[PDB]
Amino acid sequence: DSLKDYIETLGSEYSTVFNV
Amino acid sequence: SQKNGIATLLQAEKEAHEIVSKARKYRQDKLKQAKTDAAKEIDSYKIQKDKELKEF
Amino acid sequence: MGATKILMDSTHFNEIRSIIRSRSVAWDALARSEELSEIDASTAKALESILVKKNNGKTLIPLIHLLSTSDNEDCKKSVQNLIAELLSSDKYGDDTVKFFQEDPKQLEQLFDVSLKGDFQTVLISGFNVVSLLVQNGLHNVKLVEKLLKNNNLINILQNIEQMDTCYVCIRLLQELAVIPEYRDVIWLHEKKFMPTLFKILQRATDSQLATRIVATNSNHLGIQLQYHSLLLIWLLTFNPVFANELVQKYLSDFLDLLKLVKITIKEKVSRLCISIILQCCSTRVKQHKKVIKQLLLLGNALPTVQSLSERKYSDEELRQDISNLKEILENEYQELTSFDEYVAELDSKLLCWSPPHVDNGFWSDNIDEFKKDNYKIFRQLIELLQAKVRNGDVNAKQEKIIIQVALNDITHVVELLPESIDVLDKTGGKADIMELLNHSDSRVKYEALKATQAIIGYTFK
Amino acid sequence: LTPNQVNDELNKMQAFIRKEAEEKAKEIQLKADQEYEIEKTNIVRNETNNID
Amino acid sequence: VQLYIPLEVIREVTFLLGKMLRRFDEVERMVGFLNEVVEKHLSLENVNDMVKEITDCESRARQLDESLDSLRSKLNDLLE
Repeated sequence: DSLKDYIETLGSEYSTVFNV
Repeated sequence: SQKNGIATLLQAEKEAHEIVSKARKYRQDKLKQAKTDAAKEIDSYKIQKDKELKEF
Repeated sequence: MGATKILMDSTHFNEIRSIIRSRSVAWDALARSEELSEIDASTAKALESILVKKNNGKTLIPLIHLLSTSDNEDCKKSVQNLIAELLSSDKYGDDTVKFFQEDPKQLEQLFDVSLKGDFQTVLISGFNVVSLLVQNGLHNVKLVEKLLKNNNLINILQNIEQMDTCYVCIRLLQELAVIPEYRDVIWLHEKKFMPTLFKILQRATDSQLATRIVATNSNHLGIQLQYHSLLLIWLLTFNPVFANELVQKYLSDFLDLLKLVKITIKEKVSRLCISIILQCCSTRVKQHKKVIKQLLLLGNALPTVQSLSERKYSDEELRQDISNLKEILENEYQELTSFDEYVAELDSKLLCWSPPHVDNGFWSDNIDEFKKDNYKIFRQLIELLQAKVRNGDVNAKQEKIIIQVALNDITHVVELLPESIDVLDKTGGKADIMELLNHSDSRVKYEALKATQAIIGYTFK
Repeated sequence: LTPNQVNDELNKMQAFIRKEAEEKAKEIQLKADQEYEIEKTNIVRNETNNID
Repeated sequence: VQLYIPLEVIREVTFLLGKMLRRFDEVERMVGFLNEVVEKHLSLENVNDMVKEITDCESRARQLDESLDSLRSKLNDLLE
């Protein structure tokens, strides 16, 4: 919930991938 | 839309590069155009010189 | 065709469309009481119906008719907007665009309707004229020159405290600048728009990015405003003469570009700042040696560039500009003869630190050369340091610059050769240095302490 | 958070990434107008000196 | 877990995870020298312009300390 909100609020449309 | 959108943002990064690369290759074409239309301006300037030589 | 694709999806332009569309002006009534004829009103109505749905440029001529004949700003803005909407869309109004373009007459007629009433009016019209000029099937310099000379379009452009006005205006100018021929006429009217373009850029530097304002920050609206201004600039500067002329007039404002690069992360703002400098530093440009000195010295260009080289930006092109600019500034100063530079500064009496003027090597080579009457040139320098302090006082801007430089030069020479010690004593410079410790400003007492320590070391070990 | 909030964040982002590339693309071919005159002008001049 | 951080958002994600190199070894040594002289008597640009005022002040402090102890030695060479 913190990594998802932070990469979207700054623009820069290349999302991260968080696997387990 | 979380797991659809990430795939969409992934696609935009490849398309982003591609727009830039297509403009970087357009540029390269412009350079050849400069050498082509200049090659033509010299032999049209030759006959310009041959025109005022056959007049003299 | 769909003419120009800019100013259709643009946000400031959309804000202006809301005001026009909000309002509903009935043609039918105006036409009936007379201000226009039934045929012009029938066409205008039918025109709305084409745009919203389905399948003319045949419709073009009565709208041109209406615009001219009426004086009423509200109907004319609604007619002009509808014409703009079609012109840009390739889903609605491909045929429209062709109709201007074939016959130059309806463009000159469209130019007529420019410079009329409200500020919104002048934008819309200006947008349509500019769309046909940049299509390569027609061009006229006179339109662009003429539109530039006027009061109303430049007044709208001058204001920057309404985002909408500036945004459109800088874009109209700049779009036209892409085509090589306009660059020459646009430059004639420069002195009017150009300080304002600089004001937006400066304004961005002062307001912190750590916040968000909605006027110009790190958000999309601001990013475009900066970009547009820099792009308009870059375009004129491509011509070799213009670029030399830009540096000499706009010098203060020009130096500010370095600053933009630093505060932004935006690869749009930064690439262009560095690039515009690179063009002016070029070999092609007349008097490039002068501009390079001015930039490096005053604007701190060399130190700023060197720092940049470590912290490069993702895009390659940005990197290329940082590297190429870095090389010219540095190369240029060192590659001039050491003896030349030293003699040139001392004689004219104007002294400033420079890349090879502070190097240990510069002095090492030049010591021997000085000798002509027991190091006559060095002696003249000590004489200059002595002169400045006594005459005209000290802590006056000019005289203070020279002292720090004169004192840097004398330390290196003295530390190098032990015979210099006699020269300080004979001339009487040795005493002058003791006073300089006492004379105000940190750089002055700093330089005096270094000047003293070099002398002491040879007298008493 | 919610599917609406991420969607909004999505339209703004792919817009910035894409717009920025298109604006950079313009800058590359703005520079190509400068190099077209410059090489063409050099190349022509060198030969026209020899032609004269 | 396994993350995948792109190069566009890399410093921001790393500084986020922090709240949830020979260069800065050298600058650590210079800050240590500034800490010894007193005892003896963020974005990438915002770090890049403050490392400049670390270096530009370390240089003048080192040369002014080395022009002070070597002058104290010359003072004691005359007092002896």
